[PDB]
Amino acid sequence: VLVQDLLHPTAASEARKHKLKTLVQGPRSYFLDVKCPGCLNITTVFSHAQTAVTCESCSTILCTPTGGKAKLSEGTSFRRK
Amino acid sequence: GRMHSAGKGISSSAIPYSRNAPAWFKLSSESVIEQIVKYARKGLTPSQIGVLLRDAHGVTQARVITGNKIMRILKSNGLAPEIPEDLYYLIKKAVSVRKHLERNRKDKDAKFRLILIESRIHRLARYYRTVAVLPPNWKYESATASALVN
Amino acid sequence: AKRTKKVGITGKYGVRYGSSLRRQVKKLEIQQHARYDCSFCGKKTVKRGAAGIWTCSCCKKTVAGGAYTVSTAAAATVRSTIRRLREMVEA
Amino acid sequence: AVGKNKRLSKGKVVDPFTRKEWFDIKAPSTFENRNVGKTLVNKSTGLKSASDALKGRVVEVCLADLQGSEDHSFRKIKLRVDEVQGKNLLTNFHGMDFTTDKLRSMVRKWQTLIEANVTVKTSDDYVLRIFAIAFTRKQANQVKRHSYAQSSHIRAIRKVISEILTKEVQGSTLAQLTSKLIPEVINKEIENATKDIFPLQNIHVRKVKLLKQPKFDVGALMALHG
Amino acid sequence: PKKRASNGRNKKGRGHVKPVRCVNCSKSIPKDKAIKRMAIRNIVEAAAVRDLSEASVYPEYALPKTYNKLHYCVSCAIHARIVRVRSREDRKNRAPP
Amino acid sequence: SINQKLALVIKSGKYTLGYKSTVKSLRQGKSKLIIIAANTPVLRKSELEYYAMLSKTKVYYFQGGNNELGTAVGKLFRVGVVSILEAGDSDILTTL
Amino acid sequence: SQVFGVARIYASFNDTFVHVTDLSGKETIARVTGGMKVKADRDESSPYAAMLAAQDVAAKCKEVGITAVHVKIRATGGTRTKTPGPGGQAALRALARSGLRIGRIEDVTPVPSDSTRKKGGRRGRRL
Amino acid sequence: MRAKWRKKRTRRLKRKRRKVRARSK
RNA sequence: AUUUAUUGAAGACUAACUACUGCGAAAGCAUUUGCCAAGGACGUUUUCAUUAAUCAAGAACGAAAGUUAGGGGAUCGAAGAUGAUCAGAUACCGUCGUAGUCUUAACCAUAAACUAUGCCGACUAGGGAUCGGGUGGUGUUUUUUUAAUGACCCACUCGGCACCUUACGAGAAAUCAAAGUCUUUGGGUUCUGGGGGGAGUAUGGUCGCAAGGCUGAAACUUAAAGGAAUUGACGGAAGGG
Repeated sequence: VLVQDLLHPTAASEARKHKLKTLVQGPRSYFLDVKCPGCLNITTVFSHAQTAVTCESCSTILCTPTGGKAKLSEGTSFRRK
Repeated sequence: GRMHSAGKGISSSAIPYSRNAPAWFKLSSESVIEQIVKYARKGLTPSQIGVLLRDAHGVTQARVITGNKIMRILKSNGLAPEIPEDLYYLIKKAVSVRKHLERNRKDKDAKFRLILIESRIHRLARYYRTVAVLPPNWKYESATASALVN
Repeated sequence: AKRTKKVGITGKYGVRYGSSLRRQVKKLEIQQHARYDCSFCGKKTVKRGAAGIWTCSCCKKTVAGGAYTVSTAAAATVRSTIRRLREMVEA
Repeated sequence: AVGKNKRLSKGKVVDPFTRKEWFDIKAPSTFENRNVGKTLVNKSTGLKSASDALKGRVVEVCLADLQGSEDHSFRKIKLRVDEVQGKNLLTNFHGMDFTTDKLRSMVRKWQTLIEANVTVKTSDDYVLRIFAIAFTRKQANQVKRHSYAQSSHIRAIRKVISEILTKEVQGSTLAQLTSKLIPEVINKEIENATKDIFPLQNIHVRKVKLLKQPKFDVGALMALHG
Repeated sequence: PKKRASNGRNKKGRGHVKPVRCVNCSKSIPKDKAIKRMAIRNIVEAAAVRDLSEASVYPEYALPKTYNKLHYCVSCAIHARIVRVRSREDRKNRAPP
Repeated sequence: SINQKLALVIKSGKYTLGYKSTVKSLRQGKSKLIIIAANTPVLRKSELEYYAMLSKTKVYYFQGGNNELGTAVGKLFRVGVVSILEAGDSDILTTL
Repeated sequence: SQVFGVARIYASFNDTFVHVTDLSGKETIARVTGGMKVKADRDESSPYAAMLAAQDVAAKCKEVGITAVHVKIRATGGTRTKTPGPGGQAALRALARSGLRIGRIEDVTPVPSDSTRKKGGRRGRRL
Repeated sequence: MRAKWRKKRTRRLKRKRRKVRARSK
């Protein structure tokens, strides 16, 4: 294409690209508030975690890790941030 | 471009534009610092410490949460290791491949790979000995390294 | 310093007996005079006394083995195959 | 070539059919077609004992012959000569095997073959080497052309197959094994085991070989021919 | 000059392929380079089919086939007319009719 | 793994090496854990088992020899036995 | 009902053997080959000679009393050509048309996994 | 001639030169 | 004998699946299972911080053949023996067959070792397929109809092995997504070539047990050799008449 507004692209294109190709690289991950049942102990958790995190109570494990994101256990109240 | 192979992979991180983080975490610099020293006090490395802090506490990265980075913090609170972390892992992997060789003398692929590992060792050691985190007269030698890993 | 290029322990044999035979003896002479590791104490105090008598001065033990080395490869294969069949029969 | 031979005798007829007698071979209780064929042997002089000279034998016959059907056509059973009782002699199992044309038919490319083997003992003192063949398959709704597996899938499929084989035969005696290979329950056990790995069609069983038997046990063999 | 783009074979990112032997001449030729075909042929060859059907003890008989892959060298392929030489414009038809 | 937990005690906790100092500590009850190499005299091995039986201490056998165990603790000699007197920081006594 | 033999044809290039035997196999009946029929070393593999041998063994086995046969076709295989000669189809058609009853046609050619070595040099047979 | 056989002719020739020159010394 | 049937032993090999498919620095790597360490890509709001690129000297690995000593030694088979065919045939073709082919320890250091295309970085036409990781879609199918997971479908992405079409551009042409961004000549570095032969020969070092490898001329001779295409002629090359 001869011309295009590279200084002001569309949200859909910059969401489509790799995160190292946008006009200013920024992460496509996120954080999340999560709570296992029982005690509240409202805990922050990372998307691509690499760990098996729990609450201070005991082994009440929240997010088992995987090569990309972390797979959360079934009974977990979680929420974007 | 990724010296000891022919791959041109770019699997890296992308630290955001927000140099003052993160608008929801309102705890204190002293709290993350005591947490850092607690993890370093059970004997963890700065990489694993930042990993843990990130994926368990609200810590984007210590350099913006605190005013500085984790290795600086550990050097200042007295948990400054004898040598750098990455050099330590290269020496560990070196002695591992070495013992593999000594028990299995025909893994020529592993002899080659050991050569490349030790080349990398020597290069990072040269950088450290020029910028004074290590002293000159330091040198990788094999049995002393097998001892130094602890 | 470094005295000899390639005769090593077979420079006591001088110019005699032919280079090839001096080369073959060299391999085994190194092997038989060397110190080895005692399995019982871990120390480097094992030496040959006589053909297939390998004794450790520190821990005062003696093990039977090859005439020129302390573990011959033939006997190594036998150890492994004995271990296989011994585990299998009690199982 | 009729007149080419340079020597017929470097050393310096009667018809064997009149000298030979017929015999009639039967299957075990585990196959509905008992009567399967006949065979020949020289007349039992006191010098030879044709009974034992005939004992040293085996016969391959098709499982379609042995089950009246046409779906069992592609599997053949070798039955060994183990007992002779007065001109209605009997056999017992020696080994299953497919027909090479069926085997060569299911194998084709742009799919993935998988094969497992087990060297396991049975409950009744035999020791058998069984094999198992499995293929991958294009799903319905799939559009790619080949449907190749990913080899970690293959070690897992191999493991679950092999443990099913060992599990079954360790507890199933020889006759029980024969009785459970005619319906091919093993194939449905495999497919219900493996549908969380790969779709995996063509899951038939494959040959099975007595590697060293026990003592004869004439009572058990006659128990089979009750 | 380079007569072809794949040099008469199929090797990219390998550097080596174990050989196969031909079937007419039995020349040791690589696998990717060979003239593999596939014979799937009724054993009766379609002439004796009627005779075997009538002489069968059982009708509706499947009548199986010989299955076998055929590895050919370039020479024996070209000689037996399996493949044949093609114009400088129609060498590139990588699919058959 | 196991060598890292032992290294944490070497850095943080305290310990004593060798047969004589170990059994001295074991008599006094001051020890918590003992590790014993596997190239070892079975008599000495069994004797420590008896001593730790009396003291009710725990015992662990190292997949290695005196030389290997010595490299683990960070010393440069043969160590057939090591006595943990207290760890402070590590979960060594808790795990395994 | 039907007495059964087995047909065992072996259609190698340069010779097409036929012989009939019991279901077990050790009881052999009437081995005949193409070369038994003709003179010339070339027509040993001729399908005419093959059908000649097929008809005589059909006659012999009928006068011994067989009725049907289960067929096993074979070729050289192993290291060599793995595909049959023309005498195969010829002999099987001939005995079929002879009137002996037919069942269970099957190929049992040795189709080896990972053979030793096929002869005739690396460069090949430079005919 | 063929380049390979040119190598073979020279090598056989060369080893003959070696041996004769060995004879004088 | 050939053949068929039941076993046995020995060694080698890893058919079919097997592909414009994977991995490896290259040579190379295909039955299963277990152990040993290694590696790429991906994911990362982890860590250190310019540690990097290419490299004379120098080292590691290096198909086959070959050498040294043990084992092993079935097929195949340099040498060698015989059958022939031939004018001759110690060449093709056939039947034997030693060295070898496998392995252990140590050497050899070449190959059309080729993608005949150095390595690192950037920018530039489209399109589809595919391998590995990742992201999203109440998507389909799967167990207990339906949770996960898995296997597919769709869309996107990063990294690969390559491909299809153009020809803006290049080239002597064949051709090429680089062999482009070069008389509008400059991103960084290494190695090599200067008409053909003589000649990778002689000599001298140097490495090797040897075979041989690395470096490596001169005299003398000659006006051509050589590359890619065009048209003809020819072919014990094919298709048609």
